[PDB]
Amino acid sequence: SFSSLYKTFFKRNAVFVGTIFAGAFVFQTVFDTAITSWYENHNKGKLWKDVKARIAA
Amino acid sequence: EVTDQLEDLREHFKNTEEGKALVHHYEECAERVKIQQQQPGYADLEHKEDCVEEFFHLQHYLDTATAPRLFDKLK
Amino acid sequence: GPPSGKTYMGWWGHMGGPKQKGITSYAVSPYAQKPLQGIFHNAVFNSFRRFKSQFLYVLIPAGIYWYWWKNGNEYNEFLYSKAGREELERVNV
Amino acid sequence: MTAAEHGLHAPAYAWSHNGPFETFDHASIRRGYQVYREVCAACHSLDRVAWRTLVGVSHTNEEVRNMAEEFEYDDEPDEQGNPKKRPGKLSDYIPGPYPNEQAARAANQGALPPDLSLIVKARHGGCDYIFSLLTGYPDEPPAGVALPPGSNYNPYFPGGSIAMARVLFDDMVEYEDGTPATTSQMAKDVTTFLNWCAEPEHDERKRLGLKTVIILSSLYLLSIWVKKFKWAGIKTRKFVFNPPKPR
Amino acid sequence: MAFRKSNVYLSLVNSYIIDSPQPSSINYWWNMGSLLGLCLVIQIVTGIFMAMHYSSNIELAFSSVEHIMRDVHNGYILRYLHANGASFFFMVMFMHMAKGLYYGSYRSPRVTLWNVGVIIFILTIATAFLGYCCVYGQMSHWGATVITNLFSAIPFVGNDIVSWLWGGFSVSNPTIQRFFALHYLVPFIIAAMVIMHLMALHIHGSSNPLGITGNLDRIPMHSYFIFKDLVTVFLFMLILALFVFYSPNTLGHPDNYIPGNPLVTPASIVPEWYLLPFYAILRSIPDKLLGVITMFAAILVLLVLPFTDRSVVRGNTFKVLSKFFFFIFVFNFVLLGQIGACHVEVPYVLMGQIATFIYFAYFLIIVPVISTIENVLFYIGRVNK
Ligand SMILES: CCCCCCCCCCCCCCCC(=O)OC[C@H](COP(=O)(O)OCCN)OC(=O)CCCCCCCCCCCCCCC
Ligand code: HEC
Ligand code: HEM
Ligand code: HEM
Ligand SMILES: COc1c(O)c(C)c(C/C=C(/C)CC/C=C(\C)CC/C=C(\C)CC/C=C(\C)CC/C=C(\C)CCC=C(C)C)c(O)c1OC
Repeated sequence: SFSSLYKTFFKRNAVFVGTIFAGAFVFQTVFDTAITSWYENHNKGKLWKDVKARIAA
Repeated sequence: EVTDQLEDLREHFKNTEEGKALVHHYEECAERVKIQQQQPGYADLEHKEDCVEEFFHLQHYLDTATAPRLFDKLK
Repeated sequence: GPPSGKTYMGWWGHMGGPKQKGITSYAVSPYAQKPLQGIFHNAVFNSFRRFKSQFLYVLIPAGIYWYWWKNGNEYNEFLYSKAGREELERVNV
Repeated sequence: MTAAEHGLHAPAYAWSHNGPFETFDHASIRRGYQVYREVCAACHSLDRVAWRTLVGVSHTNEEVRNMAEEFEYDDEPDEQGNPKKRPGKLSDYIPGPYPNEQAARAANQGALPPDLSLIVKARHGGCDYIFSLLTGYPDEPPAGVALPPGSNYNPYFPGGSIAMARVLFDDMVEYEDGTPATTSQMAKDVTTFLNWCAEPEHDERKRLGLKTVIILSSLYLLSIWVKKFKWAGIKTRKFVFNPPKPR
Repeated sequence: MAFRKSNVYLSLVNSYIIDSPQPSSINYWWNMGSLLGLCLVIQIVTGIFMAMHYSSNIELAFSSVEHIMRDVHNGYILRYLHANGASFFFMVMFMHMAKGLYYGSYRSPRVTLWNVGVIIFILTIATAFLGYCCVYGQMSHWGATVITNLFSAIPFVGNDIVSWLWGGFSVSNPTIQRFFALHYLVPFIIAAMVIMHLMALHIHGSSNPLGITGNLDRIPMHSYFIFKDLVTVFLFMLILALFVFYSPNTLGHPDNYIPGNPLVTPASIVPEWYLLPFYAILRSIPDKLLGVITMFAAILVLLVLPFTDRSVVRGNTFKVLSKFFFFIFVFNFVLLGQIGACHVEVPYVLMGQIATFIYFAYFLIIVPVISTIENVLFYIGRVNK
């Protein structure tokens, strides 16, 4: 219910502030990983790791 | 086998209709200088005409035609 | 602390305006409203009204100073070309 | 001034590192070092680049160890105070061909070859100017110009006359990966390498700019909603006037 | 009473950023003052952390900046933030001063507030010049030569002032270590003169776009303009991040990556872009002494404004002719900068001399004459005589 949602997270400021901090910890690690993955994939074949393995054939 | 891609591309656009106009204009400047350098007085007349401007007009045209295409023939 | 001079602004309760009588004000709580009401309508029709009233005070001076700049750039380029050597000596010297 | 003393403007090429999501082509960086060592290094220096910065970018750790160990560096004096020499290590810097500036001008008809660690950033045109200068030597100077002896012609150099002669000729370097080494191919590879020398943070800077713009754009949109919510009562406010009776 | 009003330190916070009575009609142009406060904080913090890795010797100054970019962790972020942040500092300040010129914020009750701002403008120009010299590139060395050589035109004592400023016979090691020490100090004088700026604003409060009294309708600063300032704060860092991570050298000069050499002239010598309009005014007078005097006049004529405005209405909101000629001055300023980055050629010399005349004629001729004409038009347009 919307009354139970307010009573758990939005009634006490301590829980509201703690939830923001715990949501920033999770966002921090996930956002970094998803950005390097897209950045590396957009530049496939131009990285040192790509060319190092090619000359290793 | 493989020669200079830029040299092969520059010789192509020099034979188009627009290119042949800029080439033909540069040669007209050369003859006006090639005959004015063999007269008494050319050794010292202060103002000596050159053909840098005609060379610049032609060279600019080959650069716009070749720049967007050259790097696709390289590695 | 000592007193200060006479200013033209006060604080809450003694701001320093005329006496007010006969004006009534009404307001509704922000928690009971729609914050984004009419954004699409204002972005087109209100934006066109605001632009149409001020665009003549900005563009005319801008166009005067841009035509001046371009006319001075072309003249300088012509002056330092092969066809402008007869004018460069008669002006800069 | 005239267009001759201005210098011809370089055109725009489609470099692979152009673009907000693009990085350096690390195969051209590896090829570009070979061109520098075999052609450029005879007269130009790279004294702002250390050996260790090449590891993980274009060479393995063991390869750079063998590259630096071919040069002699000054060591600490011995027990009797006599000078000594040692082979290079990863913490050193790439050495130059001349001991001082007087030596450089003596070997180049009085002209000084500049250092090539920031040359891409120090010229108006960047990568397009270096490439156009290396491939823009005409076989003949235009009819009328009078070159001083010991100088060459290049339309891209301000003034026209440049003390460096053409140095890139077809099939002068044998690449290890089998790429046909032509004048245009070598000029393209050495320019990418020199760009990495000037901006070694290029790859990681563009990745950090993606995170920064994404996060900052969300905050700008969120703050617009919050401002409009807090101003709702003042934006919709009504006033009525009823004139008072005289008293 | 509340603890925020009774405490000695909190009462200064409450009276300035919490309970301050603000007019309800001020638009987003009234947001540039809070942005200038964030710019000053950014420049001080990045400068201090960069100063832990910098050497002011003339033989190590250029290489220490290259050391920051390459060896210091996140050092290129600090340098590009400090270099581009200074460019954004002058962007906001130019718009901050044009807001008060449009809305008549210099008029009678707030003359002291306007005068303090002119002092802050002079100090900020000096601070940016001193920090540019600390890089010691080809444009910073030759820029310092021309600027400091203009003091030699002062009669009698002119030549001695240059030697005292240089510390020697030319721009050398004593000059470069001199300028880094002053570049550390002057920003703290600006911070102390900003507090005097806010003290003179608090006596009568802010103005409004309508130009009339705001004592009839006020709202507190907190939760109304705290969140309206947060909107432009986030937009400010978004545009700055674009220039720092995707185009860090668009606003600079490539010749400042060549180490300073006193033996080779770097062809055309120009200062940074925000000093270009004042550089063109100096070059328009064919006399060193007179030309130098005119350059500081261009900043001192701003003090004549409260006395050459003969209008009984404050601002340009309801004035037809004043609105038109205001944008003539604005775009005249932009053309002056373009001439400052040009060569000394046939058309450009006369273009900068006429544009210099328009700059001074605006305060001393155009504003007094226009403001008297509009006063009559307002009168005869409604009186039945
Ligand atoms: C390079 C170094 C930087 C500069 C030096 C910095 C210090 C010099 C002081 C600044 C110059 C004065 C401002 C111009 C005033 C003006 O011109 O306005 C004119 C006003 C008019 O006053 P009026 O409107 O009340 O009456 C109208 C009647 N004419 O006269 C003044 O206010 C006189 C003020 C002089 C006070 C001396 C300064 C003492 C400062 C102590 C306060 C410390 C504050 C806390 C720390 C921040
Ligand atoms: C092998 C590829 C190679 C590259 C790339 C290279 N050099 Fe130079 N270089 C010079 C000299 C001398 C100058 C200075 C020209 C001048 O000042 O007129 C110069 C100038 C330059 C410039 C500056 C251009 C400018 O606008 O100032 C660049 C860039 C450059 N060289 C790069 C001697 C050489 C020599 C010795 C023959 C060789 C080999 C040489 N240079 C090989 C190379
Ligand atoms: C670091 C430099 C400066 C800072 C931090 C600063 C700060 C501020 C602030 C916070 C305000 C109130 C908010 C606002 O009006 O936007 C303000 C108002 C004002 N400032 Fe500045 N300012 C600076 C420079 C200047 C300059 C250079 C001038 C003029 C030459 C100036 C003149 C004014 C005027 C006239 C006002 C009142 C305008 C009005 O309220 O209508 N300030 N300043
Ligand atoms: C309002 C405050 C300041 C302004 C406007 C300012 C301006 C500048 C400018 C324009 C440069 C030239 C940078 C470049 O072109 O690359 C510079 C350089 C520099 N400044 Fe500042 N500065 C300010 C405050 C400070 C402070 C407080 C310090 C030290 C405590 C500092 C330290 C430095 C250093 C070390 C450099 C070296 C060059 C560089 O790192 O780029 N600055 N400053
Ligand atoms: C919205 O309301 C506001 C508003 O909130 C503000 C702030 C301002 C701005 C007003 C001001 C007066 C500006 C305030 C700032 C200053 C006067 C100068 C700021 C000073 C500094 C940033 C100095 C602080 C420096 C440091 C802490 C040095 C950092 C170095 C460290 C920590 C070294 C590390 C430590 C060790 C031990 C190794 C407004 O104009 C305004 O509008 C009305």
